[PDB]
Amino acid sequence: MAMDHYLDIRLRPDPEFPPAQLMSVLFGKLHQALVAQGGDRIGVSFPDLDESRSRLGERLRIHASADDLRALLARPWLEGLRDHLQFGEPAVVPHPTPYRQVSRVQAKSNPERLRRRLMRRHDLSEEEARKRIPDTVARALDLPFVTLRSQSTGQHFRLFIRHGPLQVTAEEGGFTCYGLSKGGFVPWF
Amino acid sequence: LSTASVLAFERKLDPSDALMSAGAWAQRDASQEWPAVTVREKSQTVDVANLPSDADTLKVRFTLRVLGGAGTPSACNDAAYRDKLLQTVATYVNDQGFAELARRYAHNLANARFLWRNRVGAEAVEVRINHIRQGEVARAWRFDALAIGLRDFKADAELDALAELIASGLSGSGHVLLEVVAFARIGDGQEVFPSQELKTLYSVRDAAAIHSQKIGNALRTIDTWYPDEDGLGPIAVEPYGSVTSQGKAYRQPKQKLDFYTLLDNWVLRDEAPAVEQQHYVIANLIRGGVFGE
Amino acid sequence: FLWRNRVGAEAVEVRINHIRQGEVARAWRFDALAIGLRDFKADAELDAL
Repeated sequence: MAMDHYLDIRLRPDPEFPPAQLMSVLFGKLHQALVAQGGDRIGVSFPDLDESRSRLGERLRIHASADDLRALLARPWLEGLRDHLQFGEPAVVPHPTPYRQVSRVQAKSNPERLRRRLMRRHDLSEEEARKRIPDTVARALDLPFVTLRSQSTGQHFRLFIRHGPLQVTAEEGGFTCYGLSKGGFVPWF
Repeated sequence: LSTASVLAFERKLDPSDALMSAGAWAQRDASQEWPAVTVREKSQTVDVANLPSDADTLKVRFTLRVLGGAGTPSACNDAAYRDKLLQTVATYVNDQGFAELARRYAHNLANARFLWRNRVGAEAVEVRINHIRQGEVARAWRFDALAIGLRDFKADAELDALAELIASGLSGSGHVLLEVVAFARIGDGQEVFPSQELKTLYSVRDAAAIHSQKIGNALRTIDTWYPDEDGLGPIAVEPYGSVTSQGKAYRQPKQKLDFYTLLDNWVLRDEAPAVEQQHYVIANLIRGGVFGE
Repeated sequence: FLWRNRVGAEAVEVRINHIRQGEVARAWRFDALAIGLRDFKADAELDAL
């Protein structure tokens, strides 16, 4: 509903990295060279998203502000690797604005982190917390929640997103220092 | 006349392994004693390569022999197919030089495509190339791999000098030995990608490294005349021209862009193809491999 | 005997020692690239060997 300043990002297909790898590289570059000095308005929804085939990211769409894009796209934390993807263009916000509140948050993924929490500041049974981790115990994003991770943990990327309901309503909220929404986002369409 | 039942071409453009080390930027003028990137272990067990605490610059060094004699097979049953192939490749060499294919190989040396995922998001990458005739640099080139593109092919003066050197090496006019150094910029203690073994990272005597067939794949990435789409740029020169990461395969024997079909028509039946398709055929002959039925 | 290890090399030489006791009785030294591979041409130390 409030996707006035709109932009897109298309990572071109090449044999030097996967589409999820290119999306993770673009997301890490945006999180390092967009919320480096801070900021308020950052909206990064799936501009070419399809959450039915289990693919969380294969296209980028930015719904940000005017001054947030006039000074948030001219740094070396964004440029440099522009030989795979391309630049963007500005577009106005139409009357059709679905309230797709896109966020940048986490989800429950610890199958033994409850035991660490009980040992640190809980005083709970750590053996039952370790043995209480079945396949039907973890409840994370089973839809395409693309987790662009780093080279610190061997475990693969689970869900890290705050998606909203796509309808004909309006829902906007406060953007964080990483390109998300803390109660809503800009439009998507 | 028929096809030779056994063909075998020795490869040209024979690279050595990539000895990855690490250092600090603007000390590249004395980058001989830089410490190597050591493969270590952390967590199940994985192998992880990193940078030192006071380092932010990768160094990837290898050498490259350019051989020449790019038409003669190393094993051939027929004596009519063999000299028919020799005179066909001699027609290719005398009507135009190697300078087109060698220009594209010098472009793949000019940028840093032998850096695979240690290039993505780099601040500055410089590809230094020296010419070695004895133990002394006979000609020194310096580049900038982010200025020179990856999906298009352009012109320069030093790139044309390097392409002339590669074209003299591929024809048999001399002996060319080049050493290649690619400095980079990643960050103060970030992660570098070596090549994985059958996880296990590839190594030598206490140094992470890259396989030589990987750098060879990054050098035979030439052909733009798969005419379907230029959004992917160029791909690797190989028959039934295919990408395993893409999973698809263009240049099929469905249409007649195949190496085998073009080679059969241009050697046996004297059907001279377009100039770009014969550039592809001579690039496959420079690649080498096991041919024949 | 250098089969592929001489194909495209800078300089190849073959030096040959004659061993009587644990001692070189007569030494030679050649240039394997100057000496051809298609013809058998004469030389002084080649005739000695």
